[PDB]
Amino acid sequence: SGLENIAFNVVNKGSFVSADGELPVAISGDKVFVRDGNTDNLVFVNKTSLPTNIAFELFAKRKVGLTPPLSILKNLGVVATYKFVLWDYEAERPLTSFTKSVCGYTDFAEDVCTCYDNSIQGSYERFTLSTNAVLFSATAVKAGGKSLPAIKLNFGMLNGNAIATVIKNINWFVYVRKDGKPVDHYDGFYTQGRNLQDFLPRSTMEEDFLNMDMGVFIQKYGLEDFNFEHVVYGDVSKTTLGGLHLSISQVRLSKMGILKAEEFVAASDITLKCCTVTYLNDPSSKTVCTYMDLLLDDFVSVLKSLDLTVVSKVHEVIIDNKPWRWMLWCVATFYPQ
Amino acid sequence: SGLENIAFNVVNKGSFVSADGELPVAISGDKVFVRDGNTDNLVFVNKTSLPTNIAFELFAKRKVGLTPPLSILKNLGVVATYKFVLWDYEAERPLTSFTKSVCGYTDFAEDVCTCYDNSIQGSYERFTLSTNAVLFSATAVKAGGKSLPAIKLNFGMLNGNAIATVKSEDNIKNINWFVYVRKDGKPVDHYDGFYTQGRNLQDFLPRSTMEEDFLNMDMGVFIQKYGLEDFNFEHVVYGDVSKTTLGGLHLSISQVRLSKMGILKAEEFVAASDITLKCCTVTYLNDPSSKTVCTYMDLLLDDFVSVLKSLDLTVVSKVHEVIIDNKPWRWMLWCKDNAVATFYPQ
Amino acid sequence: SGLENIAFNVVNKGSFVSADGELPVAISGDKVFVRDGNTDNLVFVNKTSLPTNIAFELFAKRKVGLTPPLSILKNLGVVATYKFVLWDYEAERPLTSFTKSVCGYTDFAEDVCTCYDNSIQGSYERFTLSTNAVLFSATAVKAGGKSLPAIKLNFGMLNGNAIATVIKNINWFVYVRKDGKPVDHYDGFYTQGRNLQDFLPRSTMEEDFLNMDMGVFIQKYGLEDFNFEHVVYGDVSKTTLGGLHLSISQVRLSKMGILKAEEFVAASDITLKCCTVTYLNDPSSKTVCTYMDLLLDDFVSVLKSLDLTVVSKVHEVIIDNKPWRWMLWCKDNAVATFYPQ
Amino acid sequence: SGLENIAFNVVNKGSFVSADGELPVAISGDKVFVRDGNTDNLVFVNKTSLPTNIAFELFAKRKVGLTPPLSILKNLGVVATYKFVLWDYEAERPLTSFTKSVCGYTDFAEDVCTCYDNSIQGSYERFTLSTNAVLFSATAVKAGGKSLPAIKLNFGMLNGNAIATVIKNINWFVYVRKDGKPVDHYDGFYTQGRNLQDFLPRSTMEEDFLNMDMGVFIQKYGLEDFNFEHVVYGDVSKTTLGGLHLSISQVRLSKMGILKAEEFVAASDITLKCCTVTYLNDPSSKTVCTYMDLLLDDFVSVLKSLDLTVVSKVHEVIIDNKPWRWMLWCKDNAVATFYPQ
Amino acid sequence: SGLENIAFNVVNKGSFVSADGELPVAISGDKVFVRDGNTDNLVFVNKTSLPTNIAFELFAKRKVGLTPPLSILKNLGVVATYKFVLWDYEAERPLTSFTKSVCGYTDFAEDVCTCYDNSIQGSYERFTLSTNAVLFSATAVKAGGKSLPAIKLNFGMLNGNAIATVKDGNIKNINWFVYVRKDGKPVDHYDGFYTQGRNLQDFLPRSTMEEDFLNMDMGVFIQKYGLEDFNFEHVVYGDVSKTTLGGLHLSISQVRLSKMGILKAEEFVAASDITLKCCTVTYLNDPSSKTVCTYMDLLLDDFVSVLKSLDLTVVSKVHEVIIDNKPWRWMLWCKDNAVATFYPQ
Amino acid sequence: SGLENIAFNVVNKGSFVSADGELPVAISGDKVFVRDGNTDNLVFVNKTSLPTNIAFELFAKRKVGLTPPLSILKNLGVVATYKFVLWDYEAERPLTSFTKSVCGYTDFAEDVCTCYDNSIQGSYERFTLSTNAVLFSATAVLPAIKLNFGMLNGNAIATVIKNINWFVYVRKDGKPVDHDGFYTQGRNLQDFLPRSTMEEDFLNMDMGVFIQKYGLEDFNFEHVVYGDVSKTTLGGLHLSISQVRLSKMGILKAEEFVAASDITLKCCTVTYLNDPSSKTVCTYMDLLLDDFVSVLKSLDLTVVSKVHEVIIDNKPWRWMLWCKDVATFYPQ
Repeated sequence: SGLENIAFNVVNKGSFVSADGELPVAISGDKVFVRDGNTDNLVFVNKTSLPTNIAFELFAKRKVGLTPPLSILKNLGVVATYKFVLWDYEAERPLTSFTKSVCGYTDFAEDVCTCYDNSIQGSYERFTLSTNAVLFSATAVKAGGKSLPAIKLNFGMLNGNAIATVIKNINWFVYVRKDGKPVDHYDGFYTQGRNLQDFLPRSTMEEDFLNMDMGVFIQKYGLEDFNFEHVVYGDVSKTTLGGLHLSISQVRLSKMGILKAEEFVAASDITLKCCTVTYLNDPSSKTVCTYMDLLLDDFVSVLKSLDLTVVSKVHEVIIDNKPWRWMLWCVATFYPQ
Repeated sequence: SGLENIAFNVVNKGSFVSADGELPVAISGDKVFVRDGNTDNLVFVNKTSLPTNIAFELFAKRKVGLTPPLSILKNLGVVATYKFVLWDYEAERPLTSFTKSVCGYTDFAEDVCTCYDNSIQGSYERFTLSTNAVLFSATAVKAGGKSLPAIKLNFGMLNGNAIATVKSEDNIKNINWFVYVRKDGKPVDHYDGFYTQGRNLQDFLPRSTMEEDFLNMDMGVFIQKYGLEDFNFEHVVYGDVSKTTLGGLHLSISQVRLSKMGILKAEEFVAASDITLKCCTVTYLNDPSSKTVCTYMDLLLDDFVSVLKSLDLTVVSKVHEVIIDNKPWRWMLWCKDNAVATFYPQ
Repeated sequence: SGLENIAFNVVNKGSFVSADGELPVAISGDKVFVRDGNTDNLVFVNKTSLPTNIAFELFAKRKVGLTPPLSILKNLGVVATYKFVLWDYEAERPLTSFTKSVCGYTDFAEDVCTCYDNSIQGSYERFTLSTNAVLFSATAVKAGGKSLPAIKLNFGMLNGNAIATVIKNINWFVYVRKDGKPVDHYDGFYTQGRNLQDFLPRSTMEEDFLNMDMGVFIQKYGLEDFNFEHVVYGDVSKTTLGGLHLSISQVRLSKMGILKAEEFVAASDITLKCCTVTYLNDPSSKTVCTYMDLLLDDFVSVLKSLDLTVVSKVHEVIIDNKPWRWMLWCKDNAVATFYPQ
Repeated sequence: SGLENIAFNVVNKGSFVSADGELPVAISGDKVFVRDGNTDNLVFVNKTSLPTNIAFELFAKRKVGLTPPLSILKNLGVVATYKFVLWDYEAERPLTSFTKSVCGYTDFAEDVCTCYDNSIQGSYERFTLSTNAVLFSATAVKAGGKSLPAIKLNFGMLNGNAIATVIKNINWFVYVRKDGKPVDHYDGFYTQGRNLQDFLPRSTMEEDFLNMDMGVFIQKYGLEDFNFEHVVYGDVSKTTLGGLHLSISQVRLSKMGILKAEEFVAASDITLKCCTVTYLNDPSSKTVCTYMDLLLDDFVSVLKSLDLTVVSKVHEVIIDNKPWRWMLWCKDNAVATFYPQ
Repeated sequence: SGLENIAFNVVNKGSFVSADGELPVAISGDKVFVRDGNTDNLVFVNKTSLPTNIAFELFAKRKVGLTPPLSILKNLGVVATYKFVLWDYEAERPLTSFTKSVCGYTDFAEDVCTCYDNSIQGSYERFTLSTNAVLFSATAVKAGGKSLPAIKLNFGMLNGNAIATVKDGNIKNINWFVYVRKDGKPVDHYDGFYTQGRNLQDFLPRSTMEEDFLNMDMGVFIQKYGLEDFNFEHVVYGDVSKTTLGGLHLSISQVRLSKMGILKAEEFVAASDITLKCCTVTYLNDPSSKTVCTYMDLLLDDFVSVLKSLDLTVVSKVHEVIIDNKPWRWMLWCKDNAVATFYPQ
Repeated sequence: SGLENIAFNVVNKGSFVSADGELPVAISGDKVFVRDGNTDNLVFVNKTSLPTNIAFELFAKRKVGLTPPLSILKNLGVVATYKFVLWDYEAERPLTSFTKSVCGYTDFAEDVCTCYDNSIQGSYERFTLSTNAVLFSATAVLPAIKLNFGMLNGNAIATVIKNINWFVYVRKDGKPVDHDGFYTQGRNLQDFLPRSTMEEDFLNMDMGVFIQKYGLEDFNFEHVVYGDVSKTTLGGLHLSISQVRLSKMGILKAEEFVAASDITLKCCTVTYLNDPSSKTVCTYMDLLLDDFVSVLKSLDLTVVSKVHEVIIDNKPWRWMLWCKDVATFYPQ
């Protein structure tokens, strides 16, 4: 019911819970202070292009706890969100510049592609009545009796941290509507949204990839055909650095010594990452390294779709519901863009 | 209801009236924006050392309309105000950095000299029970029929502009303020001295007959009329452009009369409505002349003259102490021929 | 082709002419500097909530020279502008937060109500294909060689200044299209966009209003039944002012003495203005003073549309294509008070 | 003697030592630069609500090296500090907005509650003449001839880092005065001031709690009545984290997997801390997790003070010289749930 | 005591006099505050690209009172300035951004063209020994009894305000003398005309011709000074009759037009160091606009002098007239033994 | 050809490659945003005193990948650089306030000491034509500065099979030079790697074994280098590698007064948490351990008090010496 109120909620509850109360608030440049006793504590720092007080409010009104991965929602063309805001924790910014019934400043009028949270009363109804829109739910929408064509997710984010199923089940179901018309498209591959430091294997294959030597691993999974000498492992034997087009391959290399990734831009909503990687111990490096995080199993399966029977070609493979062009030689070198 | 409510009030009522409503607010740098439709408007720019949003709130909670002159309140040592802020429109800041029961951020717990508005409920009580305090009132505090001793003002400020009692000619208009002081759990027995009129160079209007004649009459006629021959206004007051360094220009009114006959520029080192003794660089273009440090105050010409007649002109050098805005001020006197050579402050 | 190109244009031409060249540009806080020789010159100071470099660019790409009044277009609900931006010189910002084919950062892909300039090639066509749009032109738009229905204006803005037809002819024609269809009805009056300092009278009445002793004016123009000595002229003999609901009333007063006016928000796109007014010489004030800048002629027109036999009537009068609630009080078959909001 | 002097001190000696010299200084926004040769170096970034140059000065004049823990002082009502500032290396600001004889801008004179350093000459004398004051010292104050009641601490901070007596002896004695009279006695427990990453055991019980399985440990210290598993150890078994109401329990948990804690507000002067804890390996979050850092020995001797014969209870426990409420749900001859707030 | 000391000087004496004292100072954004009692007063606002505390100091170290015109100094290639700064009061920035022995932050090592004030000890020595440099003086350098070649100005600025030599007795003499050194030796020749410092608002006539120009109906003026062969009703006086304005290439043209009605002029970049001004002019009462209007402040006498030196036969020619020690291109068109257009650039 | 062009390059290629095309750019305070779709991503945060947009430009035009150590180049008096920019990744500012043919705003007309890159055409020529100047090359050219180490994308790197070298040449007052000390390796506490088998031993070996093996018994390491937590005041830690070994045994915290990659003699406040001690000032260097030892054996045992001058990164440094006849060694 005001900035001071928002501050109170955040200082105490960590987010905006609608709780009643107020704290004195100072806005200096990109910083937000709240006065406690005789001194001011800095509760927020603005990383966005929005007015600080506003960016603060949006962050307070963010969806808290378990949340859907942002990368897909970005690709789906989402513009405004309804009665809530998705926070990109890496980028330290909201997923959108636009909002519906959240913040008087960011609130938006004209009809536009809009994301709906199914845990919010009356959202789903508004979804079906929308020409263009997206909806996500913890549970599969029933019409009628079994399921709807959807996007199924065994993973997601918890308080901004990459999370996934293990006995805990994490599930997301995404639905899409274009030009008045629902869609059955929905395929085939999705990024796991894991970072370098906190990376944990989500599969038994990934469990093995980090531990086993290249030979025993390759032999085990029958990857002998595909050449990992260059790609998917990476080679410091050369001054210019081979492979590392998977988030997971970098993780293995950082176990063998000091690996530094500096991304050009950083966001959790980006499907295809681009960084500059440097390996210190045997000093190779890659000025432009294009990578993305895939469940290794999902990646191998996309290798199965290939052949040694062409010299070169573009395969576009479908990830986060976009075409992504990968370039190939023969198997010798493989990589996106 | 907070910032967005304050914004609503200011945009609509011009100040904070405790009206109900909200406008979305943006804070960028020193600027306060309200969003009306598809565009943002600029309602405030921060001239203070406070957080932009706080300065804005303090400004909205400022006393509006008729207000007392700020200089006397400063000279009385007011640290904080109770349930109001006084805005210095010259300085574009509050009279104080501290408040009681106004803003959560600037509210101050510790015991200080506090100013009280007698127009506000509960103030007189807090004041008479206060060890050190100041109180101002638009009507005289009276123990029956007989007025308690006070600082008595026939002038004041209106929305940041200097006003005063006037006849209206072709019908009176009375501006009055009354100011009461408490030091060490006791009232003060008497108030004396002179008060500065708070006028500025552009908007200056004469508040007396003498001040009217000063701006109109040629120097001879004026001096002749008021019997001023011994004080030699020709230097001390009027100011002299004949030389390359300016004459006195020690009164606000001196600069006004001079700016009628040519181009006069005055740059103040610091500008505030609460400063009783002001300092500027003065420049007169038409007959180029300058004063790098020009110390002036705005005094009713009648009061300044009054002071002169209190002077012993037989003396060679003398340092006179003159009470203005309830403070002692130091003024240098040099005489010859039993007439004034120089009379200036500091 | 960039910030440096734009700076070159502004510093030289005073606007973006698409002319070729570059100057070194420094952005510090809300200030924009061009480096000339060994020193940096201050060019733009940013009064907007937009990024300092964007506000500069939009200011550079603003329509220069003669421009249409901003008030109406704001009321017509314009979200965006096509191949140009309109500058509000009072507000020191654009009329809109959005543009179409102007600036990459502010360019908006979706469907919103858009203002179109006819002088700009390609615009009229896009105007008629738009579901909701506005368009303005310096010349009438004819279908059958006979003019289309339009908002017709004898005045406007020149380089952020208020000018009028006066041998000098200034004309604007405004056309709206809402919900797939044009609009056949424009009724109302319009605000002249003048301000207190630069105010010039645009009629014979106005000239007379300013020069003539009131009551001679009251007589010659036959307003006796009207309250003007209160409702218009304004009354300084009381601690509270009254009247001053027209710009021109303040203008006549500022001539009589020292009149100060602080607007709560300043914009050239605002129809109904609000400010605190103060008069020093016979001290008087109005804390909330709502005012217009209507042609005095247009105001008198409204006064004669009134039923003076009433007690309290709230009239809705059309100004700048919007209804505006006005409170009338009558006494002895004369106006007691007439004011807005 | 001036901003440029202060910068000379900081760039060379790390703090303000009163050394003579000057360096050219640039204040841009929240940043402070010194010019060394042809380039500017960034000395300081301003995290405070204070003007950048003032925060830089206060940071320079901060008490350096061995310092008292800030939580007690904050809680004790401390307003101004006298001839020193205390820096909070977490919050990156001073313990106070006000000072006495330190910085001309922050220097404030009207009597208030003032903290005094005994290593600073003249202070004790000023402490005893103060109506409301606080004194701290590295050595006990005697009189007459024996001792004085005090808050005694075996731990402190060193250059913003948590340290305890461990062959090194670390001691602080804090004294208080209200209403012209000394403070009769001091009670309660004290937070250790440690943090999740830099945590070190201050006691043998703490060492064991970290290195031992439950029930080897619980058996050894005979805590069986108090139910530790759900109340302390922070079982991740469920979707909502349990336990984690002590720093040390969050430390033991971060050994077994990835534990994230986002604090709403960071300060080293804060007694009762509140964050959002996340555990990735077997996912669980406590959206609001209120915790303290208490010597585990001090926590247990709190538990033994409890009455386990009651069902619903609110216990008031004194920590850092303030009462704090904990809820005791204990059911039968044991503890069901014990948590603060 | 640096910043706090400088502040004490500005708040009290108006500039830095090397008085002793300290005031607590707060730098917030582009603003400089001093604490007086319980409140901060705002003493400075930074319009420069320099750090705020630095621009405050350079301003305090500005030359105060009577100062030389900054246009010539800029044109002469001045880069740094020795033991003083010159403040441009219009642009609210220094003339330089580089200093020699002024401010530790702004101070410069490498050899560059430097300006010297002759009232400052050590200055003339360094100037005569400089390979490139400029000197200015309130008094002529003379040897002996006879004055070396210089730039003689009877006008100048006073506290940022344009003043000039002026006259009931009443002579106030304003004089500046400028000396240049390029490539290890003096320049022997100074020619051309000089712009005054005047602005539209504070403008004052410096000659009888200018007084008459302002007070006289055109053609009474034109008759009196015999200007008929020149276009003055256009190309000087300026013409509100059409949509595009025209004329107004002199500061004094705008001034005269400014007293006949409402005239607005908005400069593209404002400075006191600029010889050739460029703005956008608008006349409200008879609506007219010159979108790009280039003009100068020239003694009307000096301009009339340029006109009479023109060849009135030739159809079109580019003229070069030297103003503020730089060549400026003026375009000429002659109709029949008379001016058609005469304009800068 | 502009800011929007630069942004395009940076977001895509990581630096300015001259590639064509543009992206929408927002400048707020010290932050630089590029608009991508419906959101603005934050590309750059300005740590310099330069205009935000300029600093961003200089960062983009920086030399990328393999670079020379800046310590030397600072000391040689380098003022402007020619058609390139050297970035200090620790200070997050460039090496100079000036440039020659790089950025229109930072570009400088007057003649000054100028560093040249020899992988840039027309450089060596302009270098030899220059009154005072500096040149660095990936290959030799003659008297030089031989460096088997350097920086890679802002990381301290060096030779081990991977060979990396740098050659530096100087001119002063219209003539070449003859140059000649040791050089700092530019490593940092966290990312430290031993570049010499001796250092490899220093970290991994207990003290006595180390001192006996390399025969350092005379001058006691247990004080001067290894560092000693015993006293309330730390002591030792005048080397980078000395702090790296201490951080192995517990919690070590250093706070530098000023952080730069171009700095030779480092300074900072050091603290050991596990067995508390602090050094308030602690000036220190990163020297190849072998090269520091070679300094010790140029020393006189027989003097009670001696002030030694040593050349590190082409600069004289005052080192303090007392002997037990061996006792105390440390700078400034």
